[PDB]
Amino acid sequence: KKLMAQIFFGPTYYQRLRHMVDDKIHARARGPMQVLTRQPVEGRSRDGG
Amino acid sequence: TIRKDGLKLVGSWKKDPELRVLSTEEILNIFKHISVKDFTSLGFNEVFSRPEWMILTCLPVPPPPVRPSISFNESQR
Repeated sequence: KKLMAQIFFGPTYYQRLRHMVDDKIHARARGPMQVLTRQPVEGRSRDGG
Repeated sequence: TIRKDGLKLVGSWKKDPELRVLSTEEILNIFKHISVKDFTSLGFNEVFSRPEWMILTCLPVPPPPVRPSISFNESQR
């Protein structure tokens, strides 16, 4: 069916930015602990909390 | 009149000036002679903190858990 409103429509230049979700998703139940304080390590690269 | 010059207390006795460094030995001795009533009026406690315990004569050494050797060189401590 026809849309009751007419749509603004046309080509436009878009950039893909460096921030993707697959580089940011991170979850941790249990894993490595810090040697001094016996607390979880820091950062998703180290499976941190 | 007592001032501090770095980590040491220098006393200038008004001339009865005599400037000299107060040895921690004599400060400890004069702290140990303070009566219980005197230093309990100064805020100290007879059981948990006497003034003469502010002078260090025996250092407690923490166990290795306090100061661990986190060797990351995979061979060198």
